Amino acid sequence: TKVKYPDGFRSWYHVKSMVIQPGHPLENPFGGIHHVYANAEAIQGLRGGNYPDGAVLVFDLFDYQEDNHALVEGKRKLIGVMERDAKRFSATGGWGYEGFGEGKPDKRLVTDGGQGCFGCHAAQKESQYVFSRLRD
Amino acid sequence: TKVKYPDGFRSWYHVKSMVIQPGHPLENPFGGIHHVYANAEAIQGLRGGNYPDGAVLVFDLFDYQEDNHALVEGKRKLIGVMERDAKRFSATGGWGYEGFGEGKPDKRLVTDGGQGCFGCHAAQKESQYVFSRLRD
Ligand code: HEC
Ligand code: HEC
Ligand SMILES: [Zn+2]
Repeated sequence: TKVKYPDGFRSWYHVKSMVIQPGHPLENPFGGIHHVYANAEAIQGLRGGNYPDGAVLVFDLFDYQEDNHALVEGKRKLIGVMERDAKRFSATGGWGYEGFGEGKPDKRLVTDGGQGCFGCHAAQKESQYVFSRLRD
Repeated sequence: TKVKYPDGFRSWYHVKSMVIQPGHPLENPFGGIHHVYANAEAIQGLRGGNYPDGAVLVFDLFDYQEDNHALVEGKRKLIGVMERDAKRFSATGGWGYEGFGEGKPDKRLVTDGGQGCFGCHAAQKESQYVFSRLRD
């Protein structure tokens, strides 16, 4: 019933990035610069296949410092993790949702079995609960 | 003596990102959101190891759009490419410098043998002419 810490995700495919600045609706808790990573199984779904069990997507969130009109990556704030298991995570549409504070495996952030995460990602049911799109 | 287009670089290790906004000294021509990628040979050099011939670093530069206190990736502006060959690129410190407009292999940008690129990167001689640092 727990999402596994995605060891080695920094070596995975970089899907996209985005900056969430103060005033954004997602500033608490997702403000900063984030990078989306996908393991090989998640790439199958992002390409237009079905997401296989074992697909993992990671939302890697950094603080940033605005320094002379550059936004410079600071410390890692958290990672968000979506782990595909149609049976084990059936209550949240077949994705397990977890956060890790500072990307550390012992700093679990989700306290409601991922119902809040799922509530927002449910808007993307037609794209299998995933917002990010593959770009070249 | 030409730098090879770095085919498949989007599958490589994501080193770091930064956002360069108007007012920054580098806004022309490096304004936007950029992502740095490294092949396996360049990871050896970045890790504190030495850079083998065949190491490639890519500077992947996107225009960005402001969207309600988010900065969202737009069109690719260009890629910058550094290819390691201590002997073939000896005139520019053992790295070959090339730019590809919109990341297209047909739009090579560098006209002066990479002397302009090298003039800026030469400040980083002590880190083998590479600015980027590995992070977690
Ligand atoms: C809306 C109010 C959100 C809530 C609550 C959560 N997430 Fe989210 N997530 C959201 C958006 C708009 C995006 C896309 C960002 C982009 O760069 O386009 C995301 C993305 C993710 C990802 C990457 C995969 C994807 O769907 O694009 C993951 C792994 C992710 N989110 C996990 C996650 C977890 C674990 C949450 C509860 C702690 C969570 N999200 C809440 C919007 C929203
Ligand atoms: C100073 C005025 C620069 C000139 C001219 C060029 N580059 Fe550059 N480059 C610069 C900085 C400050 C950085 C680091 C950015 C960051 O996020 O930290 C870079 C980075 C690169 C990279 C990535 C590898 C590295 O050294 O970090 C590449 C592949 C790169 N630059 C290529 C490149 C080429 C091909 C240029 C001439 C067309 C060039 N750069 C000019 C600063 C400057
Ligand atoms: Zn506003």
